Amino acid sequence: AWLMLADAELGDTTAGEMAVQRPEAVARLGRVRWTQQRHAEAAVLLQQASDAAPEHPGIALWLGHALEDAGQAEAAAAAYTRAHQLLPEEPYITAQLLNWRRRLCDWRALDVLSAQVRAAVAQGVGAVEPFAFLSEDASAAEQLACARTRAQAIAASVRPLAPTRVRSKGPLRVGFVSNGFGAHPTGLLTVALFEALQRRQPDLQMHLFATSGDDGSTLRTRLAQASTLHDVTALGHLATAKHIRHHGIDLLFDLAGWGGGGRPEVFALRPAPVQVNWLAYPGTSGAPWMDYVLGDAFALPPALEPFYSEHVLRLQGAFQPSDTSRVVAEPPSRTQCGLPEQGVVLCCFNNSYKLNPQSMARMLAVLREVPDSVLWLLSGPGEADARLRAFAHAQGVDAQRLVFMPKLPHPQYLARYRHADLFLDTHPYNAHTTASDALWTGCPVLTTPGETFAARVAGSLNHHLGLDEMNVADDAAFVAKAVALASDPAALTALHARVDVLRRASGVFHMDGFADDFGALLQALARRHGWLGI
Ligand SMILES: O=c1ccn([C@@H]2O[C@H](COP(=O)(O)OP(=O)(O)O)[C@@H](O)[C@H]2O)c(=O)[nH]1
Repeated sequence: AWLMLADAELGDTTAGEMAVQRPEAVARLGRVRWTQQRHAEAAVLLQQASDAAPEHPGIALWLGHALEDAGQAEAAAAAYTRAHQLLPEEPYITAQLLNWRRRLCDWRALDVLSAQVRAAVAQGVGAVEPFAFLSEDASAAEQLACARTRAQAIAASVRPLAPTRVRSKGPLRVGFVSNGFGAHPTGLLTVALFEALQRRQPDLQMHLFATSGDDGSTLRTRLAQASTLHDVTALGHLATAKHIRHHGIDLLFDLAGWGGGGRPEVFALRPAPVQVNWLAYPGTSGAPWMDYVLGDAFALPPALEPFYSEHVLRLQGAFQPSDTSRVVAEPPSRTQCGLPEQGVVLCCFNNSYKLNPQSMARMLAVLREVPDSVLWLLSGPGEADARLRAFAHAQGVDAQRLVFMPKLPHPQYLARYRHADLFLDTHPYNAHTTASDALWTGCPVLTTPGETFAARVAGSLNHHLGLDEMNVADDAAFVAKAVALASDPAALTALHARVDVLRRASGVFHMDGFADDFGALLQALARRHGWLGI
């Protein structure tokens, strides 16, 4: 009865709860709490309402969100797998179920869910998440469709600020928006670049628009003093847009992209004359408000340009910068790392959702064919590790040859690579920041460059480093090269010594050179839009 009132408030938080004071009510109150970040409670409420209606998908989905946001991953799963049974044709639910299964390495009916979602993307319905879709075996064409759809909806609900232009007066003001400034891939990849730019391109005024508070990391601090860092974490999308506009940013970069907060509306409001997509979301934004994408000759080749909605820009070398100031400490012994003191250590520290059936089979094939080797993986959420040991076994490999490392603070995690002999990349979503973490350490990465940007990032690093032999043609060749390198320790040792040379000889880790190319690109870009210099 009085219920319909409560709902509308979502679009007054406490005025709503006031209404819910009166079931599909236990559920609504539960949803109120979930809005109030009080996840623990919201899960208790929805858990109740779900027992009172174990066949009401509206409630099962809502309970799932709460359980997830309350850190109860495994249980949250069953919640979505249930909201799926009770409403098999709703793609929105299928999309979410699929994404959570991947993260847990639950591959039951994987191909069928994947098909439904890709199909949903093609019908333009289902509102599937672009970042989540990167884990699917979809082509660059499918990805573009997925992105546009999300972009066009956002574009519809927003009225752009008053139009402006690049100054033509200079200094040029370049802005960067991210939720990752410090102890997150984004900050980790750009610190050395910003420090280099501050020192080598004083003419270029760097502005960082952080949508996350200070986390106490050295990275956040370094970024803060290597640019003008604005903490706009508390502003809404409009205020944030007006704030960037208030600073007269000429070239604005989206370092959040789809997924990871991102604040998509902030960019839709077009607060800056020129907006660039770079280094955050490894795909096309497919958005009307995004002018350019910054890739490179390898990861974003001509044959791929058609799928990018924005105009393609390329840097001379690889598109990805890196923190070249990181000292790689010594890890604990192999034993203290749960690793056999003898034998070849093959590793893949990628996020669990990048660990699909195909990639896992690939890695296991190497173990099965090379005795005494082990697979060092990054421990996943829920019971992912358990499912993986199981799969390994079902694949003919002693499940005990898989060693799982817990997520560690960057410095400590970085040091673990010294025990690695070869990094095995995943497909179709490569290791990106993880790929360069390994290379920086001196650990070679083996990859199978695909046909989508996200499936060619590790390849771009290898290419630009000079290690083209590590960019093989397919799974068969992938297993071959691994087994070859694994079987002959003289070769492995030779490959490590070779990476160490190319590392120092190649531009890939020369941030001073990157700062110049990048700066040169920013000025040319500005001049193309009216800037005259000074
Ligand atoms: O034990 C670990 C494992 C990973 N990472 C970092 O976690 C982030 C991984 O993010 P993600 O997998 O999302 O990024 P990508 O590989 O796609 O660039 C990277 O900064 C890794 O350096 C870490 O600090 N400790």
